[PDB]
Amino acid sequence: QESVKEFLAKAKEDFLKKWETPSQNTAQLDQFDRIKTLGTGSFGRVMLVKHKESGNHYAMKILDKQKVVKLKQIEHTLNEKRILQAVNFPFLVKLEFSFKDNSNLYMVMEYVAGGEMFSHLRRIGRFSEPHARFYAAQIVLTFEYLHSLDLIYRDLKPENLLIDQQGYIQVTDFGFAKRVKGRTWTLCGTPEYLAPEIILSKGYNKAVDWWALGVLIYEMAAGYPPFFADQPIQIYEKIVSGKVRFPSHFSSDLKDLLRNLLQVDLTKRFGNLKNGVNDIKNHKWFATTDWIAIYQRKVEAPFIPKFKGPGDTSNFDDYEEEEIRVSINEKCGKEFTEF
Amino acid sequence: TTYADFIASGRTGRRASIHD
Ligand SMILES: Nc1ncnc2c1ncn2[C@@H]1O[C@H](COP(=O)(O)OP(=O)(O)OP(=O)(O)O)[C@@H](O)[C@H]1O
Ligand SMILES: [Mg+2]
Ligand SMILES: [Mg+2]
Repeated sequence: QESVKEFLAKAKEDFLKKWETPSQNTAQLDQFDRIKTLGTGSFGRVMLVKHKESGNHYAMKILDKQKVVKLKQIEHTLNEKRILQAVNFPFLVKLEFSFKDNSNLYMVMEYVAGGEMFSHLRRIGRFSEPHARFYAAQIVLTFEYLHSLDLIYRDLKPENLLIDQQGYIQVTDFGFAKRVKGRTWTLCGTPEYLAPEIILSKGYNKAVDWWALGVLIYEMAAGYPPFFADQPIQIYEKIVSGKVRFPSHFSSDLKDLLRNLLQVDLTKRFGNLKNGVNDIKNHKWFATTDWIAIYQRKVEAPFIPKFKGPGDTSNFDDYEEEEIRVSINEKCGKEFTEF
Repeated sequence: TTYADFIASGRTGRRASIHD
């Protein structure tokens, strides 16, 4: 545990250099051939693209500037890019290029062809505990890294976790990521994964990421979330109650870990106690977990997506396609100066 | 079963984020 605090210390210094002086304007749109939509969102979409000069495939997230401003999401969007360009970790998707034009913002990431954890989980139904643990361990290390940089991730869910060609996780969607040293107050996340203190408008901190990890582990192992209903308000009622029931097949160790992660009381939630992340890493459910081996990506993955080539999108759902329009007039230039 | 109730529910597909 002496290797890791020295690792984190060095990690913080390269992050802070990039945080203080972000990269900008490192490619332009006509360097990419757009192939297929991989997912859509409130402000645009993510497309598979091929970089002409290298022939490499990437995932290009496209955001409409006028719509970002209209829906008051400038700070979250600037956060997303400023943080993603500054971080470096084996289970975080890599931002390779970013740029803007008259109409849009563009973030070009490594293409993670294995698809969303979400798709595989719904298809298989549920993951066995060693399978779930293999993924959970990657998130534990990743939150350890992010939180040490004073970052809060705030949208953990299987839809935002991609499976790479090695079967390892790549975290994407930094849309709500925020660098904060105090509490923060934005109601954001995804309903099933919101901690009680978010719902209750109390102010909250990084402990909400650990609550979300409890939800993720539960959903991975059960095949359904711990709190579900047809409408968010009904989901919120269940979350704040904190009553959780476990599937009969959950091990005793898993149930104990989850009781400690899905703890409504901040005072008592694992990840948020005096021993911090080590309460989690030392829990009996992770006794078989070689944390260094995971970080080094030397553990054999329980599942490897099949890919028929670079550019294969068979592990992704289909989406309706749309022309990408770029105005001949600059939109919202001042708002996105730093992008 | 809990699983059957989930699978018959309205939120078994990709879930969008929220903010306000
Ligand atoms: N680097 C990537 N490689 C492959 N696919 C990706 C990559 N990044 C994103 N995607 C796909 O595009 C989808 C949408 O991306 P993202 O989650 O960043 O958009 P979003 O608009 O913030 O969605 P939301 O906030 O609703 O979760 C992802 O769920 C994933 O399926
Ligand atoms: Mg997302
Ligand atoms: Mg998002």
